Amino acid sequence: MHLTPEEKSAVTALWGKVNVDEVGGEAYGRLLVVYPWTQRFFESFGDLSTPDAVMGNPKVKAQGKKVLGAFSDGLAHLDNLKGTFATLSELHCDKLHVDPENFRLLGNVLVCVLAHHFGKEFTPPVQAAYQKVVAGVANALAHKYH
Amino acid sequence: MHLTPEEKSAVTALWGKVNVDEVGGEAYGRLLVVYPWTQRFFESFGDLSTPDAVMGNPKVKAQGKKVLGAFSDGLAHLDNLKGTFATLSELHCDKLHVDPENFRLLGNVLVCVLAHHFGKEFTPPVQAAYQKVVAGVANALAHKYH
Amino acid sequence: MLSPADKTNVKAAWGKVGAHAGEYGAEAYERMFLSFPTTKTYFPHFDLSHGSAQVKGQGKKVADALTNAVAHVDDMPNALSALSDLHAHKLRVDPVNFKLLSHCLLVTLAAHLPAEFTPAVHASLDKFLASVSTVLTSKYR
Amino acid sequence: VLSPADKTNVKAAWGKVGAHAGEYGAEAYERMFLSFPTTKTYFPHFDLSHGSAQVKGQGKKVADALTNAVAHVDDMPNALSALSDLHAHKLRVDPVNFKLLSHCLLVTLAAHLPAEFTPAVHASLDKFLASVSTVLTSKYR
Ligand code: HEM
Ligand code: HEM
Ligand code: HEM
Ligand code: HEM
Ligand SMILES: [K+]
Ligand SMILES: [K+]
Ligand SMILES: [K+]
Ligand SMILES: [Xe]
Ligand SMILES: [Xe]
Ligand SMILES: [Xe]
Ligand SMILES: [Xe]
Ligand SMILES: [Xe]
Ligand SMILES: [Xe]
Ligand SMILES: [Xe]
Ligand SMILES: [Xe]
Ligand SMILES: [Xe]
Ligand SMILES: [Xe]
Ligand SMILES: [Xe]
Ligand SMILES: [Xe]
Ligand SMILES: [Xe]
Ligand SMILES: [Xe]
Ligand SMILES: [Xe]
Repeated sequence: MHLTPEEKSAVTALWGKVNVDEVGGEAYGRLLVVYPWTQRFFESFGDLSTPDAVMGNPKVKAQGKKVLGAFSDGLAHLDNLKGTFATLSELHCDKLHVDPENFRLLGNVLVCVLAHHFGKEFTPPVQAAYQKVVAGVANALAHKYH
Repeated sequence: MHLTPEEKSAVTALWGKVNVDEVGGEAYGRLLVVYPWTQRFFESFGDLSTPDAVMGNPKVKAQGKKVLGAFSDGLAHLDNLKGTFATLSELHCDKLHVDPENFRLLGNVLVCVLAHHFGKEFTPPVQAAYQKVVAGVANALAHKYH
Repeated sequence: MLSPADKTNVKAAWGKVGAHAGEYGAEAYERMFLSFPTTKTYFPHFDLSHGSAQVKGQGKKVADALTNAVAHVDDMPNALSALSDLHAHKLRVDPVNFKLLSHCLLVTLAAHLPAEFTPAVHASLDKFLASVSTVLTSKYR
Repeated sequence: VLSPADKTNVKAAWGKVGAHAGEYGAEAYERMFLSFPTTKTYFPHFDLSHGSAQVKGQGKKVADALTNAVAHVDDMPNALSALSDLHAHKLRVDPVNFKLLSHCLLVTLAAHLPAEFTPAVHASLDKFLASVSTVLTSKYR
C-alpha cells in the first residue's frame, strides 16, 4: 500500500468525524445482509432472518463495534499495517478460520457506508484513499495465513 | 519475494529442465485460446480464428518466446521481482495499455502448461511454489501502473 | 440470484435516480479510474479530465443501458444483446473490471441518494449489477 | 454458454478420466490447499496431509458431482440443486474459492492427460467448471 501524504491526510481527516461504534454496526450489519454467506460464523448470534433483524441484532452490532474499533486503531499505523495486524491475522487463520475474502467484502461495504454517511465529503479522491486503506488492511489481516 | 527454501529450490530445479521457447509459445497460445478476449492486443498478428491457427501462428509463438524469456530472466531475481520488472511494468502501462489481470491469466495458463508437460513431476508442492512465483511476477509487472 | 423483490427495489431506486442517471454513470467511471487505476488501460484514448465530454458521454450511454436493463429485468440478455456482442467481440474488457465499476456505481448512489440506499436496496442493487455484468460477459468465449 | 463443441470436449475428457475421477478430485483439493492456503479455512475439521482419507473422501464426492453434472450438462441447475442449497445455506464457501478449485482441477487433469488436454479441451473444461461454479453459487443471495 502507498498513500501519498495528502491521501493519509484525507483518511485521517474523515475518520476524525466517524462514530466508530455506529459505523461499525452499520458496516458489519450490511456485510451480513449484502453478502449473507458471511453469516456462517454467527450461528450463535440469534435472529438473522431478515435485513432488519440483522441490522438490529445486538450481537451483530457488538461484533461490528469490536471489528471497527480494531480497524480504527490500525489507522494510527498506516506505515506498519502488517505489523499492527499480525496477531489478529494469526487469530483469524488459526482459531477463527475466516477466509480473508471476507475482509475484502467488509472493506467494500465500509467504503459504501462511508459514502452513505458522508455524502459530498466522500469525494472521488477521498474514496480512492480509503480503497487503498481497506485493501491494505485486508492484506495485513491475510498476511499470517498459512 | 519471500520463498521458503523448499519453494525457491523447487522453482529453480524445475526451470533448468524447461525448454523456454517451447513452453512460452505453448502458454501464450493457450492464453489466447482459453481467454480469447486477450487477443485484443494482437490485432496485427494474423490468423487467430481457431485453436490450431492460434497455436501455430508464428507471431504468437515469437511473442511467447519473448515473454517467457523475460519471465525466465526474472527467475534469477526472485528476491527483487519489483526491481527486475519495473521497466517492463512501465512499458506495459504507459505504452502497451495492458490490464494487469492479463498477467494473472497468463500465470494460470503457464502453471497448466508446466503440469501438462511434466506430469507427475509437477507435484502439488512444486505447483504451489510456481503459483507463488507467477503471482509475484504479475504483481511486479503491475507495480508501476498509475 | 436476482429475486422479484430485488427487481422491485432496483426499479424504485433507479427510478429515483431519474434524470441524474447519466451524471451518476459518469461519476462512477471517474471514481473507478481514481480508485482502480488499472481500469484506465481501457481508456488510453479519452480525456479523463473531470467533467470531460467523453466521460459524460460514456456515463450517459452506460446509464441508458442500465435504464433499459431495469425496464427489462426479466429479459436482460435480449435487452443488452448489442452490448454483450460489443464487449465480447470488440472492447474485450477483462471481466474483473465489471466488479470495479459496479462497486463505484454503488458508492456513487450511496453518496447521492442516502435515504434510498437502505441495506435491502444496497443488496438488490449489488445483485442487479452482478447480473448485468454476467450478461455483458456472457459471450466472451 | 456451453456449446455443443464444448459439451463434446468435456464428455470426451471426463470419459478418459473415467474411474480415476475420484483420485483426481482428491489431488485437486490437495493442490488447492497447498497453492491457496486460505482455502483450508473451510476444512478445519480435516487432516489435510498428503494421502489423507478425508481429502480422498471429499475428492470422490466432488468428482461424483462433476460426473453427474457432465451427464446432465443440458439440465445442470436441477442436477446440482441440492449442492447449490448446501453451499449457499450451510457451507457458505466464498465464491472466489470455486475459481481456485477449478484451476486446480485443470492442473490435475493436465498432469494426467498428455494427449487429451489440448488447448481446445482446456478451454472447454474451463468453461464447464465456470458454469458448474455459477450454478453452485446461484442461491447464495
Ligand atoms: C477490519 C477487518 C477486521 C478486523 C480488524 C477484525 C478484528 C477482530 C477483533 C478485534 C476480534 C476480537 C478478537 C478477540 O476476541 O481477541 C475479532 C473477532 C472475530 N472476527 Fe474479526 N475482524 C475483521 C473482520 C472480520 C470479518 C469480515 C469476519 C467474518 C465475516 C470476522 C470474523 C470474526 C469472528 C468470527 C470473530 C470472533 C467473534 C466472537 O467470538 O464473538 N472478522 N475480529
Ligand atoms: C506476465 C508476463 C509478461 C512478461 C514478462 C512480458 C514481457 C514482454 C516483453 C519482453 C515484451 C517485448 C518488448 C519489446 O521488445 O519492446 C512484451 C511485449 C508485449 N506484451 Fe508483454 N509480457 C508479459 C505478459 C503479457 C500479457 C499477458 C499480455 C497481454 C495479453 C502482454 C502484452 C504485450 C504486448 C501487446 C506487447 C507488444 C507485442 C507486439 O506487438 O510486438 N504481455 N512483453
Ligand atoms: C455496467 C456495466 C457496463 C455497461 C452497461 C456498459 C455499457 C457500455 C455502453 C452503452 C457503451 C457505449 C457503446 C457505443 O458507443 O456504441 C460502452 C462502451 C465502452 N465500454 Fe462498457 N459498459 C459497462 C462496463 C464497462 C467496464 C467495466 C469497462 C472498463 C473498465 C468498459 C469499457 C468500455 C469501453 C472502453 C467502451 C468504448 C468507449 C469509447 O471508445 O467510446 N465498460 N459500454
Ligand atoms: C466443482 C465445485 C464443487 C463441487 C462440485 C462441490 C461438491 C461438493 C459435494 C458433492 C460435497 C459433499 C456433500 C455431502 O456430503 O452431502 C461437498 C462438500 C463440501 N464442500 Fe463443496 N464442492 C465444490 C467446491 C467447493 C469449494 C471451492 C470448497 C472450499 C474451498 C468446498 C468446500 C466444501 C466443504 C467444506 C464441504 C463439506 C465437507 C465435509 O464436511 O465433509 N467445495 N462439496
Ligand atoms: K521471439
Ligand atoms: K471492488
Ligand atoms: K462476491
Ligand atoms: Xe465493521
Ligand atoms: Xe478491511
Ligand atoms: Xe508465456
Ligand atoms: Xe505471470
Ligand atoms: Xe456505471
Ligand atoms: Xe470515458
Ligand atoms: Xe441500476
Ligand atoms: Xe455498472
Ligand atoms: Xe439508491
Ligand atoms: Xe483431459
Ligand atoms: Xe475430477
Ligand atoms: Xe475437484
Ligand atoms: Xe478435505
Ligand atoms: Xe469436468
Ligand atoms: Xe471444480
